[PDB]
Amino acid sequence: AEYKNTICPPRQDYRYWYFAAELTIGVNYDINSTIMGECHMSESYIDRNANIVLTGYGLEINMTIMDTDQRFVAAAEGVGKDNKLSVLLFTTQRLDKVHHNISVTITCMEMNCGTTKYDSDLPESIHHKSSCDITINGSCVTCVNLETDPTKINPHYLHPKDKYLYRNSEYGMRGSYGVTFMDELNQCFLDIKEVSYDICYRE
Amino acid sequence: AEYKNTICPPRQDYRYWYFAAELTIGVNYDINSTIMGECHMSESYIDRNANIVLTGYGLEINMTIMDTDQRFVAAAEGVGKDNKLSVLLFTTQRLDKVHHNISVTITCMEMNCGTTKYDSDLPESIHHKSSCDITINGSCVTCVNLETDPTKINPHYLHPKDKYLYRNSEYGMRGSYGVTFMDELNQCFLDIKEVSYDICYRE
Amino acid sequence: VIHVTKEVKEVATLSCGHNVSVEELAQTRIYWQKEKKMVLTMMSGDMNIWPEYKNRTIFDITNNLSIVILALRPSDEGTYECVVLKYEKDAFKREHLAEVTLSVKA
Repeated sequence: AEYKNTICPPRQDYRYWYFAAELTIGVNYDINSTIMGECHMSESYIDRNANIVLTGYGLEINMTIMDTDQRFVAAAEGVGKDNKLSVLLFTTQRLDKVHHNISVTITCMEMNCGTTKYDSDLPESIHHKSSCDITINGSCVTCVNLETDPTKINPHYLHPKDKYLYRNSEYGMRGSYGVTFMDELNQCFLDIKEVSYDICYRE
Repeated sequence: AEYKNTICPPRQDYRYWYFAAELTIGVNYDINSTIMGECHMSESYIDRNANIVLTGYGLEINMTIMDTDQRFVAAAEGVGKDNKLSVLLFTTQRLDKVHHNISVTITCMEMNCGTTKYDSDLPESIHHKSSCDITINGSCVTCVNLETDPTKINPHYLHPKDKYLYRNSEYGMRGSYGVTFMDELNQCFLDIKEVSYDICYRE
Repeated sequence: VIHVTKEVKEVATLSCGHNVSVEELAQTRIYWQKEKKMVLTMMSGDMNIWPEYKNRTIFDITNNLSIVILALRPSDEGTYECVVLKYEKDAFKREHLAEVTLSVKA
């Protein structure tokens, strides 16, 4: 009979969001601007694993956090400059201060489709206490950058009206993974305040 | 064939309300303002036990009065400063002048969910002739205050138009229970006239 | 005694009405308040009296956790409440509440 925190029960409409991570993917084919209703998302908290699959803009992104007490509640997508796609992910509140292993699979659906072009384990840059299993099916991704528990990024942009939004202020929980396939520098960064984000539709 | 008062029969719309008790719960997550349609209530008078379950604002409150001739007829909820939630409870008329034991169970459903964090018995402060079995599932509650047969409180606020409303005026029927989980004083008080109340929806 | 009436400048005595052994005062907090305006605090042996009542307030633990206000003033009329809290495992539990009213005749 010793007290321990537990995940919140499932609901239909969550109101307390947490800025889980930021994902930036640069592509070698053309995307112009954001389209209201392009992105569609599916979520599943099974075992202690959390899984989100996003479809839009000619890509399918399958992200998984392993052995965590979080659940995916929302995602937003936006298109920036030079064919850069930004994905903001929102989960439930964070309970433990432990870095979780991540798995990310990016598949191309409209241009430059193929078989498994990349499969590797990216170390956590800042603290080296986790890893990201990155798989890329296609020849469409030039750079990938995942920011877990972003601090500098401000997720309030179009803050949803009826929700509450929380973010990590500690540098000790930041995580940054990245891979660039082009001879130049990573250059996968894009300013948040210049991307017209749209909320992915759950289904 | 000796006379004795008995509880009134069930109905669908009770026009005679009695201000049974006032419950103030302080929480460590964010509640902004009152929302119409947020609260939902269920009620049951089984045996001589009266039971009300309320869902809203991320909490589930299960209150039971033991060996009573009262029946719950209505409840209203409101939100004030510093994440304070106020629950007004209205029963049928009070027949006997005897204090009853209460049982309150507060479960968190949206933030700081967990297993049983508190389970104890709270004596009746003023007269020590009853007791409140307090159970708290979560790490969300900071203070609980229960006022049975409130006197100073004025329940007329938005007095419902078609109903009649009655309130205790004797100091011998007052009852005050309370616990505070924070190092500071209880500070679970809040002014009634500064809270915007909404009637819970029966279902 | 819910209601007490004393003349101006006389000695006012208000009894919390609860007796607490000196042993447990460490695990006890006692608050005397007047319409949500704090008057006196005895948090685990650390005392504190607010400016409006610091000069003329005497706290007697033995005498039913009572207080004495000397030189009663016309502005001191009101209702006073005494709350005693015991430090149970991981909580502060209110173990007594007493309400007393003081009126001044002038």
